Amino acid sequence: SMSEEQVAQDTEEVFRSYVFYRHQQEQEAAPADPEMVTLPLQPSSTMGQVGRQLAIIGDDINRRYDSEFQTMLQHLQPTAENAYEYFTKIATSLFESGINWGRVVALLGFGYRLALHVYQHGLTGFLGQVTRFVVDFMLHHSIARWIAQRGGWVAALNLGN
Amino acid sequence: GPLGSMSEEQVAQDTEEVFRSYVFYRHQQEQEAEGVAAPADPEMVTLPLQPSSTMGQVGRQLAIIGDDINRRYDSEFQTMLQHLQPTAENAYEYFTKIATSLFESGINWGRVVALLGFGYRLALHVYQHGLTGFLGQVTRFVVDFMLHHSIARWIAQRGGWVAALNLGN
Amino acid sequence: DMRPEIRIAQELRRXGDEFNATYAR
Amino acid sequence: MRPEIRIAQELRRXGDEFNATYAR
Ligand SMILES: [Mg+2]
Ligand SMILES: [Mg+2]
Ligand SMILES: [Mg+2]
Ligand SMILES: [Mg+2]
Ligand SMILES: [Mg+2]
Ligand SMILES: [Mg+2]
Repeated sequence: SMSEEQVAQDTEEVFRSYVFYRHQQEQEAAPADPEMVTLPLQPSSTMGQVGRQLAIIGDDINRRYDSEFQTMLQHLQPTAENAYEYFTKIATSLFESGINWGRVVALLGFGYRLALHVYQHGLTGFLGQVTRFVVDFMLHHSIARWIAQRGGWVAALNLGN
Repeated sequence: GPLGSMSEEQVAQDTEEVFRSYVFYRHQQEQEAEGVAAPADPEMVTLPLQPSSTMGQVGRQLAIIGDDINRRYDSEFQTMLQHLQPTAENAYEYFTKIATSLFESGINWGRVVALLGFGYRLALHVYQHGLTGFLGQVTRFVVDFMLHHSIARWIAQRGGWVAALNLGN
Repeated sequence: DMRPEIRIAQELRRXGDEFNATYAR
Repeated sequence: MRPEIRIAQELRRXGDEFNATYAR
């Protein structure tokens, strides 16, 4: 009883909280991104908790990848014109050898890092565009279906250890 | 370049940018001094925008030239929205029904702008009733409806949103 | 009266057609 | 390799580490 369109709507809400809590973590480990510091979130919800929890439990792993992803984004030099094209290529390659919850979370992580990188280089007002990259890639390339088949994003609250 | 070649996905990405500036500059012009109006929506007052661009100008210009018309509809839309009682649960369904009915007799530039106006009013209404963090959801409603109901193609076939900069008196 | 979702669409179309008459050349 | 290829590789590596750690 979980549609792919419902999963897509939930993905927007999950990603907003993911971005907020991930940035809050990074800034307590570089100048803050005020678009993330003040990002409006829906009132406390299960989907908001999904985003927060996935940012928190991935914190140690994400920190170990900081230098690698920040450097590769500097090499990639994404712009407003080509960001979606690169995002699609990268996300396609991420899931071509399989889908699992960790790789789903990695796509959220890349969305966060891409959004932060372009902001740091002067591209304001783009967080909605990147959120759309994440939501639409998952919806249009059957990742939303993969999530729905597991009961939707709420299933991610069982990730832990 | 020639008319007909622009993709619907290009129009969809542009629609998100147009709608943000439409929302920002519409909300800005509607504010009043001395506390005589409803409280501002801080999500709109501080909405981040891309660096000054043609798509940003489209959103701003459509808000500005529609100001007089929009204000004449304020009281009636406030009444109709209170009656509709949109929530986080039903906003998608209601948006789709309303937008479908809007375009049932055809597409024209004025009705496209009316859809932007409805997105603005729906987003403001739910915020005023306590639904924070929902402006991106409404933006997705607008973008996705246009993409799936021929509006994005209609705009693309006319050269994209830049064609709206010829709207005026 | 009619359901609010119906009335809203009617008034959006009315408004849209006023805008079109005024600004679309 | 091109930066986008290396990014995808490291996302797979990161994701599979996350999965091994947190997917029961
Ligand atoms: Mg641009
Ligand atoms: Mg202007
Ligand atoms: Mg609600
Ligand atoms: Mg909800
Ligand atoms: Mg027309
Ligand atoms: Mg366009």
